[PDB]
Amino acid sequence: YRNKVTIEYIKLKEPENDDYATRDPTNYAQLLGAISISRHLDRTTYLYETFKDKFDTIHYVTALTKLPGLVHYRGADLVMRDGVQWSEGVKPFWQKPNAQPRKHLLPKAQGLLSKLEEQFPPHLNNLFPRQTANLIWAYGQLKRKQVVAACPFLG
Amino acid sequence: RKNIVWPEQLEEQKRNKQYEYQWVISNGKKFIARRESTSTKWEIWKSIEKVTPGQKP
Amino acid sequence: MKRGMTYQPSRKKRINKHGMEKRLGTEDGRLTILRRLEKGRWRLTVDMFR
Amino acid sequence: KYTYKFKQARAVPGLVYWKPRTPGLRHKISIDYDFLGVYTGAPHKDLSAAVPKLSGRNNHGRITARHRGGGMKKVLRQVDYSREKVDGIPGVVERVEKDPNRSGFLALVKYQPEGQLPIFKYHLAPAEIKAGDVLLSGDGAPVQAGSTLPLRSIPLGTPIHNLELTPGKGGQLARAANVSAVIQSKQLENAIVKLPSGEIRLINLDCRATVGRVSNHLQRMINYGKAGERRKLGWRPSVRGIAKNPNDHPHGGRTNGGRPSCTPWGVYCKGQRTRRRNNYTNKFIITRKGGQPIRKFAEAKKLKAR
RNA sequence: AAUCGUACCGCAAACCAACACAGGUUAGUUAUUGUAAAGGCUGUAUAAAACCAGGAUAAAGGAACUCGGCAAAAUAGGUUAUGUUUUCGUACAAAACCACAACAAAAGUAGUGACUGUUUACCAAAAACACAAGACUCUGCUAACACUUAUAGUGGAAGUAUAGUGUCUGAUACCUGCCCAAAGGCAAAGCAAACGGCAGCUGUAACUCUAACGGCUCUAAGGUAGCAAAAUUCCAUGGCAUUUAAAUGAUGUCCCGCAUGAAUGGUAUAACAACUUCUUAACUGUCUCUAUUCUGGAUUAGGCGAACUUUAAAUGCUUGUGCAGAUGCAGGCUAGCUAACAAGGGACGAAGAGACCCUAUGCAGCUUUAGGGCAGGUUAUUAUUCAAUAAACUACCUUUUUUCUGGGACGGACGCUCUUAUUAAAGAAACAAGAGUGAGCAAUG
RNA sequence: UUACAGGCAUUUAAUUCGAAGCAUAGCGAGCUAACGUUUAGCAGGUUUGCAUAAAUUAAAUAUAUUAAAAAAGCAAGACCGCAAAGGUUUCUGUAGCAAUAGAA
Ligand SMILES: [K+]
Ligand SMILES: [K+]
Ligand SMILES: [K+]
Ligand SMILES: [K+]
Ligand SMILES: [K+]
Ligand SMILES: [K+]
Ligand SMILES: [K+]
Ligand SMILES: [Mg+2]
Ligand SMILES: [Mg+2]
Ligand SMILES: [Mg+2]
Ligand SMILES: [Mg+2]
Ligand SMILES: [Mg+2]
Ligand SMILES: [Mg+2]
Ligand SMILES: [Mg+2]
Ligand SMILES: [Mg+2]
Ligand SMILES: [Mg+2]
Ligand SMILES: [Mg+2]
Ligand SMILES: [Mg+2]
Ligand SMILES: [Mg+2]
Ligand SMILES: [Mg+2]
Ligand SMILES: [Mg+2]
Ligand SMILES: [Mg+2]
Ligand SMILES: [Mg+2]
Ligand SMILES: [Mg+2]
Ligand SMILES: [Mg+2]
Repeated sequence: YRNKVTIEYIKLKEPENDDYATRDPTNYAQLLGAISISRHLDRTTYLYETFKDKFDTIHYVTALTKLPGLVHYRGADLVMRDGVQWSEGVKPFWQKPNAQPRKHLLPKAQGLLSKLEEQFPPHLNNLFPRQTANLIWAYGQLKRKQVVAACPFLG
Repeated sequence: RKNIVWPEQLEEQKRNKQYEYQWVISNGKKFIARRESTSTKWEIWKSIEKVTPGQKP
Repeated sequence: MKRGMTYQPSRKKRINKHGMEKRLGTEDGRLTILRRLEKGRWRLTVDMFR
Repeated sequence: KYTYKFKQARAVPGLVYWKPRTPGLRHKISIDYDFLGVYTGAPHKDLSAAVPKLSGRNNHGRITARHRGGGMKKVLRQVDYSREKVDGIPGVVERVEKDPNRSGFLALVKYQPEGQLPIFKYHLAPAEIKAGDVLLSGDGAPVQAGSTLPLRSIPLGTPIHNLELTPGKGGQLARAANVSAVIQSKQLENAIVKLPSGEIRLINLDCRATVGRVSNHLQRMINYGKAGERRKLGWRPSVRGIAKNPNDHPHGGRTNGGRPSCTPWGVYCKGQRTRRRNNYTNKFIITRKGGQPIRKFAEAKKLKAR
């Protein structure tokens, strides 16, 4: 063995928690996880169109509560802080007064929400105080942003 | 050859075939149309003169 | 022997080998369609007519 | 070994000696099925199926078994190697038929269970069974040719065939024309059996076998007189390795046999072993073909390493 | 009972070949004794050159032609008493006899393969491959082996040692000898119908010659039978016989044969062959030696209308000269002008940046006991209830394989000193010549 | 020393044009090679080994049998040969009718 050999073993580290980004959910729990951790409206719309019939009360509530976070403000209405990172109660930017949402996101959010509101009414009697509180909070956020004008189920 | 279908298997499958039945009218004469559960094509099978509704012919 | 007769027309062969239904059945065929849409060719497949 | 004196004599009955009228008939020797009473027509409709020829191509479409294809239409027969279904019911032989897919003869047997319709089955024909004979299986059957019994009820010296390795899967061992196996001794839960190849093996006593031999004693006297005779059976010609070019075979070069004989993939073919040394089935083989003890084969390269 | 096809071309000027292309293109039907129903199609104007192509006839001779009976011609067909050879089925010779008009083409000898078959589309159809058949080896069934990332799946085979995988020989008849040392491979410490090998010197019988018969050396073993101037022979056209008026030819035979030889088989063999060799019969324009003629082209006239090529041209001979063979330079000659029909000496004539040879920062494929690697299988060791490591065998990946040289190869050479010729300052080359050296000494300082 | 103009050098497709080739990804078996399923074709003649019937036809008619193309078949990698599939030899053609054809 004229040419001596050295062997190294390299382990490929991976994230501990799975981000449901590409795979299709195939179970009750998987569908909930994909909806909760959705990153874009196109992903949430895709999930609803494909797995529309495999929805329950919890799935509808989760989709509504996460929609406000998927609507982003204009980059021209945000100012970035110097070196600040996301933390508990601290964001890397501060908002100018009366910030406006992105031009191309309003029609998507309005269309997606209309479909959700259509199929929700049958589930109104199976809600808990936690679910009711989250729905009220989500709609208030959806009104501050130019997505809705009133909450049909407020009464 | 790991895939062979013998005549006994052919007859068992034929006897375990399901159909969807529909009554139609043609020129004033009633016919029965059927569709195999695994296919999307309909066909006219027989007339009411040769078939007794309510049984398993 | 005389050469130059490598083409023996057959309508059924032409549709099955290069048809639109065939191009849409595989991932590589779908990419070929996109490439032709990007270049902007007026006819996409030999199978197309109005 | 074929010799031209054998064909000139024209002695053995049951063979067709074709007169040398043409170059393709001079050395041709066949079997006369009519003189033997063997049916050579179409198989039973309810026990046969027509299938396409594969020509040695797998589901990927590539050639995996060389020198096949181009024969006549293929029809397959369903043969019941395990007669456990009809244990108690006696059967009557209707015909003895020829099958081009095997070297033995098949027998058509009709059963008449009480309170049911007749049942037809195919069985591997024993050596001395003709039409009209009665075949029986299961407990309470005589030790005669054509009877199927478990190894616990068979004498030591009686030849047997169609032996089952597993208790109920079916006979697999002895099937070829004019072959048989013998039982040497029976232990607590196994019997020592000598196979047609000369191998001594352990077989569970609950397996079944058929008394007698296989039913074709003229297999080795056949001579195909033409190349086209085996083409009709579905065999294609093959080319010698030293006749090819270097990129095709290890023997391709202009010189003949520059290196020791080997397969197309470079493996020595004049004595190199191919069975796995650590095969799990070594626990059931006592002596291999030729008299080699199992331990000698199992531990041969381990001593050289040491 | 709805829906789609129905025109026209379809052996063709409409389809595949860039074309109105002498090429390619499937099936179904029809008249006709020596003939032939229906239907379908149609060519610028002439002729009394050479020459070319495709036919016809020919005095006397009949292979004298030629590398070679190439091409052409030829009673070609049927039935035979008798003889020969056979693998007993065949095949061949044969005086003679028999034919309405049409159709018509040998036998023997040797070499090689048994045979019918298959092959380099576009220069090779064969003695090359395949083949029935013989032998060797592996495989106990979740078989060996192959495809695949395989943990799948599939072929083998739904077959089971009288079966399946791989290898070399190649119908059939008679045969098939010795060696497993060294270096490898495989295996049960053995294996050659696995890959391979199978000597030399010297003395001797009446006169001579030869050596039946001795002596010595060495090796794992020392080539046995058979055959042999070969499809194998350098001397060579070997010696003898037959064949011719004449024999580098053919057949037979003699034979340690540069370098024959027994399953990379040895010696024979009826039949078969658009294979190679020689001979016989007959026939003939192949030839002595050519002549005449028919059809078409050329050639003449009208119409239509290409291509290779072109530095510029108003473009003689001869000797001399010269990058060493001159239309163009020097001497000696050459004086009506432009073309047509015809021939093919020169313009180192045209076509394709020489293939041969040598030279590259060369490229590619193939081979191996040239270097390195392990990444599939097998094998070995170890560990958990389809794994990890590798100086092994198979498969695969990647890299290396100087220059000088009276062309390259082959051979020889490459460091460092002394001497010879090119005079008596130094220096100075060639695969010029004649000699040394890769140290020694504890004293030889 | 800094700036500017010039000459030369280094690095980056770096004066222009030109290989045989190497690597990665896709499109091809309507030509051809082997194979699968279905379908169709091969005039007219010749030689040879076998084959008998719901009860073959006649005579014998018992016994013993006999005669007859009395067979609407199988077998041959069989023979001479029209179609067809080939490409042995010669000649013509050689940017040709044709990037492989024509006649025998
Ligand atoms: K072979
Ligand atoms: K070789
Ligand atoms: K033939
Ligand atoms: K060999
Ligand atoms: K030939
Ligand atoms: K000239
Ligand atoms: K020279
Ligand atoms: Mg070759
Ligand atoms: Mg004459
Ligand atoms: Mg002469
Ligand atoms: Mg031959
Ligand atoms: Mg032939
Ligand atoms: Mg050729
Ligand atoms: Mg030939
Ligand atoms: Mg040729
Ligand atoms: Mg032989
Ligand atoms: Mg030899
Ligand atoms: Mg030979
Ligand atoms: Mg003219
Ligand atoms: Mg001159
Ligand atoms: Mg001059
Ligand atoms: Mg050049
Ligand atoms: Mg050199
Ligand atoms: Mg024939
Ligand atoms: Mg050919």
